[PDB]
Amino acid sequence: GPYEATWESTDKHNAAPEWYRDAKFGVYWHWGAFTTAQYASEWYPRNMYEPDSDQRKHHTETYGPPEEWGYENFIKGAKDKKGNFVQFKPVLKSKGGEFDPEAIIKIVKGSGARFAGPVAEHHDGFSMWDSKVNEWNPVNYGPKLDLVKLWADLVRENDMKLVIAMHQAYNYNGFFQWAPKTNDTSLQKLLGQLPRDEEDQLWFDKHREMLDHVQPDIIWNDFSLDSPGECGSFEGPCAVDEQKRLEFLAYYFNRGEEWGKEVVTTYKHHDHGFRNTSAVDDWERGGPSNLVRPYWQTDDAISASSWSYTVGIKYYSSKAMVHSLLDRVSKNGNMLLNISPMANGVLPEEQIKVLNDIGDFLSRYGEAVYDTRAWDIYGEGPNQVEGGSFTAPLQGNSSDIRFTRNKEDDVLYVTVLGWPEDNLVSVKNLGSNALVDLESLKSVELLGDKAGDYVKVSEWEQSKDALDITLPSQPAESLAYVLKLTFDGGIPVPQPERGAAVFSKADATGKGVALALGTFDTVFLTEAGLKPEEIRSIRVSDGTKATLFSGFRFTGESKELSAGEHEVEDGSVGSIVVSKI
Ligand SMILES: *[C@@H]1O[C@H](CO)[C@@H](O[C@@H]2O[C@H](CO)[C@@H](O[C@@H]3O[C@H](CO)[C@@H](O)[C@H](O[C@H]4O[C@H](CO)[C@@H](O)[C@H](O)[C@@H]4O[C@H]4O[C@H](CO)[C@@H](O)[C@H](O)[C@@H]4O[C@H]4O[C@H](CO)[C@@H](O)[C@H](O)[C@@H]4O)[C@@H]3O)[C@H](O)[C@H]2NC(C)=O)[C@H](O)[C@H]1NC(C)=O
Ligand SMILES: *[C@@H]1O[C@H](CO)[C@@H](O[C@@H]2O[C@H](CO)[C@@H](O[C@@H]3O[C@H](CO)[C@@H](O)[C@H](O[C@H]4O[C@H](CO)[C@@H](O)[C@H](O)[C@@H]4O[C@H]4O[C@H](CO)[C@@H](O)[C@H](O)[C@@H]4O[C@H]4O[C@H](CO)[C@@H](O)[C@H](O)[C@@H]4O)[C@@H]3O)[C@H](O)[C@H]2NC(C)=O)[C@H](O)[C@H]1NC(C)=O
Ligand SMILES: *[C@@H]1O[C@H](CO)[C@@H](O)[C@H](O)[C@H]1NC(C)=O
Ligand SMILES: *[C@@H]1O[C@H](CO)[C@@H](O)[C@H](O)[C@H]1NC(C)=O
Ligand code: NA
Repeated sequence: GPYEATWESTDKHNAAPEWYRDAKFGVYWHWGAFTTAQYASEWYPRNMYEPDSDQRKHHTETYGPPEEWGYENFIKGAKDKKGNFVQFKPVLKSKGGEFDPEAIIKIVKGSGARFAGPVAEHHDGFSMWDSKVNEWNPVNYGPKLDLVKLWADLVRENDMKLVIAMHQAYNYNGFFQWAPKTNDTSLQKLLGQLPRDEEDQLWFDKHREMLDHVQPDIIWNDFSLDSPGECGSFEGPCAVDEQKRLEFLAYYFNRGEEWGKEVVTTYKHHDHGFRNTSAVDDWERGGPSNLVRPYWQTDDAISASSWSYTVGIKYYSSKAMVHSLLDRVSKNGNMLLNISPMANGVLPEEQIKVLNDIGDFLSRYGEAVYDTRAWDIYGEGPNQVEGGSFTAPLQGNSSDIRFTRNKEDDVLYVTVLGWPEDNLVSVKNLGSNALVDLESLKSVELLGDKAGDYVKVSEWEQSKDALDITLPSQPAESLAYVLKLTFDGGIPVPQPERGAAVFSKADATGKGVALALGTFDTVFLTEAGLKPEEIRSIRVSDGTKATLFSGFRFTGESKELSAGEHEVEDGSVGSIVVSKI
């Protein structure tokens, strides 16, 4: 294909294709030999060896000292201290067992997921497809099933895009740092003890083999691609060889061309291993506090404590999952949710209930989520996420709004995260302090009990503070409620209380983009709908200043502008910093 293994070549790949931006919600699952112990977390293979750890204590009490009863015994099978045979060995329901992958995929489809798939290989050295490059796989050992192909075929049967998650970099960058050294070269491959050049080649070879095997639409990657400092006390670069990373990107993007598919690869947003030119940034167990461009995603888990099933595990509420989805989508991201089957392949009913509830929401209110795009302001209200990876899911109430809009940019969806007891929704960013003219607001509708049904909202007034909307009769109960505001000729450009707005015409009219406090480079402004060379005026809010830069990303000649309206020379702006005074 046309891609070469260089940054410059692979940069030209379209990172986030339109189907992926339309999709919004996906589901994957950490299920593998690391689940076998059903203890602590998916890091059990690492921590069972850790000096003085609870996991080591548990392991020693249950199986044996890890120096004798090593991690590989979960894959190959061994008796525990009470004589019970232990092995990762799911058995299909069609064979009399408890593993029903078809039922799990139907549950996932029912949740509203538009992409789905397995962790194909975590940090633990176990490839879960029929692998020639890695003998540590579930066709050779355990269930004698190509689990990744089974999942992939079922995802395609059920008309979802296929995501495959790969975490095989940390395998040799410290995950197994406390495992005994071995001279068994097969066992070295499991435990990440091969020579580093061989491990770097194996990282690529695993990707190549997997992606030719199941042709994924998205390849999700974990950290240690190039994340120095993130691999704890292990002495190493916490990285994959740069050449092998580039070979992966070129190989996958070339296969995408060959297959006639727009493919996606993701990586952890703090990791430096790929570039946000051609790969999508993934925020782990969290997401930004602000609207971020370019398009990004969250991957979060149904449990706070683990990605993989453990005995006694507790789960987030449906409310937290739906409100968090709305938050990410409003901020220009997708949300990929991890679920956690037990070692025997059963999906616990508490998890099924969460997925069912998400699906009830999306099947009713999907118009406000699927196929939408972020507005320029993501939302309003007192309940907000902290921002960053490893932060708490959102749980909001009737005081909170999240915005989305249609592709035609003349419908604004106002999603309220609870039913207002006062029967009032006040939208601050559509009030007159926001300098919003509502002459073009043609209709306000409440989305009803099933998709495509609307209840007319007849009473509203625009105050200084807000567009004050009086609600019709409460529809069937739901985790959030959606107002649909339809405009003649496009949604108005709001003036943030603190922030700015930029325009394509010289007099603060025309195409516009509202900006919060923050830093907005050429990529941001372009994706928001206004190439910076087309900016011809800016309105800076009270208590705010804006600094215009000629450069792409806060370099070059700069000019500071205080509160008020200002004309801007065509082709003079590349990026903008909006700051509180
Ligand atoms: C005190 O404060 C000062 C000022 O803030 C601190 O200085 C900063 O220190 C940084 C860390 O040393 C330094 O960043 C480095 O800059 C060099 C030159 O620009 C850059 O090459 C470095 O990037 C490499 O290393 C990082 C890990 O730090 C990797 O994440 C990265 O991928 C790069 O790895 C490549 O080079 C390595 C050799 O250095 C190879 O081992 C590695 O395999 C990889 O090689 C591949 O890629 C190459 C291209 O990247 C390619 O040529 C090669 O063939 C392979 O394909 C890193 O960014 C800052 O520049 C520096 N800042 C200033 C202003 O001086 C200082 O740390 C503070 N002190 C303390 C104690 O904290
Ligand atoms: C996609 O990946 C790419 C590639 O990795 C990412 O690009 C990187 O983006 C970085 C963040 O923008 C950028 O760093 C910036 O580079 C400029 C140019 O060297 C530098 O001036 C920036 O430093 C300022 O900003 C940082 C915060 O980002 C501050 O910590 C720092 O003290 C500097 O602050 C000053 O400027 C800011 C404006 O940027 C002000 O907000 C701040 O208050 C302060 O203002 C004073 O100085 C101003 C003059 O500079 C003046 O106007 C003002 O009045 C004050 O006197 C920062 O280091 C990287 O260069 C860039 N890398 C590449 C290779 O392009 C990109 O972010 C990724 N995209 C996403 C979405 O993550
Ligand atoms: C592993 O091989 C090295 C190299 O021959 C040798 O020095 C070491 O003793 C071997 N390890 C064990 C446990 O015998
Ligand atoms: C919603 O949450 C906000 C912030 O905690 C709180 O001030 C408000 O009273 C809550 N609304 C209801 C109806 O509980
Ligand atoms: Na690109």
